Amino acid sequence: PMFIVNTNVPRASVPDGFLSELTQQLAQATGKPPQYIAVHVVPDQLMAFGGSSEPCALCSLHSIGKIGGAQNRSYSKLLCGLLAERLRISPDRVYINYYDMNAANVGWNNSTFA
Amino acid sequence: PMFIVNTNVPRASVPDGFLSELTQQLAQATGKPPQYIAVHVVPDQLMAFGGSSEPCALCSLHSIGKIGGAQNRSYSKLLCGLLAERLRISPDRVYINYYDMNAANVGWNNSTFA
Amino acid sequence: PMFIVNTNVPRASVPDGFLSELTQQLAQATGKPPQYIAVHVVPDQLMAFGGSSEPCALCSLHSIGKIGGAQNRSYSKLLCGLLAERLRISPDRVYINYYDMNAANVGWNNSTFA
Ligand SMILES: Oc1ccc(-n2cc(-c3ccc4ccccc4n3)nn2)cc1
Repeated sequence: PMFIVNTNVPRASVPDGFLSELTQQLAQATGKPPQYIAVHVVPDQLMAFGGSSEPCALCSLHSIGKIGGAQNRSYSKLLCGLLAERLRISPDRVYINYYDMNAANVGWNNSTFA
Repeated sequence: PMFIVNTNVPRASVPDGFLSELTQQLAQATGKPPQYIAVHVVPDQLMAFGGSSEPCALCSLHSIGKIGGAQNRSYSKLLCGLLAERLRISPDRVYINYYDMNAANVGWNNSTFA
Repeated sequence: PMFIVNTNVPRASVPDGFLSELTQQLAQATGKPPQYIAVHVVPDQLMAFGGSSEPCALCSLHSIGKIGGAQNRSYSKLLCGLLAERLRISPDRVYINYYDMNAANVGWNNSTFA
């Protein structure tokens, strides 16, 4: 799986240990082993949410399965949670895009997962 | 909705109020309220369009509904217009990807839209 | 077509010509004239793959058609090769998402491809 965060929060306010935490928490929630999880944090970004430049987050989670209504509800509770706890962003200023990828449309190790 | 502009144009060339104007303009066009539109500009990027590194842009608009043939056509006139006027980028060096999101696949405020 | 790669490899590890080379190789592979190919490389990124900060990369390829099982396998082999040969990234630390875009959902030059 693949989680990307884009946030107007400056790099300094991102803790050490944050990528490891995202990695272990997403592994636990998706059931995918940590070895297959990728995280990408993008601080210091030039973004607004609803006209205002208070702290915010634009994110995405791509996964081959383990995507759907109840799972996405759960994932968003877990992620908004970490973004609030660790980056002090308020959940109503977070948007997450969820992608259920087909194995044929994901490339890895010179080939695809199909 | 979620709007991102990646561009090779440098930061100093992005006018102040560009985010505001995008927020306000995407609101009118989509019919979505300004307060839920989130915008994101990424300037000073290493990119090429057509082999060339003359000014160019790659955008994306994610949205639950309001994504369709005529709407997208309307949005592209609107967003190219703005990119040309304010960033001095030629429209024929702009790609916009439109994504119509299912509500269950968009997280916000500890849950999803579904 | 549109190729984006984000990597925690430094700006200086990216050799000159890389964008041009991607543009050309993607023109051949996609069967599209380079006039329509856009590439975008994002070095220095804060990211992790399998919870490790060794070199890695997260890419995507967006195209109106030209996306499918046998083709994606061929893209991956081509693109993982360029990312190994030019950025010293191990192919088992590259993920590439492929997206088959509908003409109507891609904007360019004040309009859509529809
Ligand atoms: O990445 C995404 C995808 C979709 C959206 N999205 C938000 C909304 C939304 C939010 C609030 C609204 C309030 C009134 C009417 C429509 C509204 N639509 N629609 N699409 C946001 C981020």
